[PDB]
Amino acid sequence: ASRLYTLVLVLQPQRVLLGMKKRGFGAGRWNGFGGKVQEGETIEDGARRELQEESGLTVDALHKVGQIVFEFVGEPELMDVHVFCTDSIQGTPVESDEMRPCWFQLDQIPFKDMWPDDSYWFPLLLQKKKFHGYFKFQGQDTILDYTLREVDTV
Ligand SMILES: Cc1cc(-c2ccco2)c2oc(N)nc2c1
Repeated sequence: ASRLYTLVLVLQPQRVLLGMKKRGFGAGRWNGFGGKVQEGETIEDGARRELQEESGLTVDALHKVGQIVFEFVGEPELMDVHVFCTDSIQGTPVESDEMRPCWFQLDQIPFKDMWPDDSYWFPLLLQKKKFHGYFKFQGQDTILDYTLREVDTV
């Protein structure tokens, strides 16, 4: 009962790019860039497309860094989120009516205004670790339970 999604973090040695979504799912939080994977598209090509569509950047190499399954209690469909990072981009982030991108220094990551799971796995991403996670939410603000482990391959 799972649907594929991508999430891409643009992570340079001293800063990370995040976007504030204006509407829809996740509005009002900072997050990486991503969305649903399409019919006939690989997960990685989906990740590249969503980065490009939502941020305006052009990405060359993407690196798999994690997989997180999200459950919302009562909702049948699980979100199977494939997480990628890149430090090899072209262009400048573009603010649109849907998305406002902003660079953050690594010691000023805005965890209080991000999805609450990010506090758990972002520190792993920043230390170049790979991970498998599962988070069970009740509504959008409450983590009921979770698992998170480091892995050598995603
Ligand atoms: C429930 C949930 C979903 C997503 C998501 C959907 C599509 C891409 O990511 C999240 O992203 C983060 N950082 N927490 C998240 C929680």
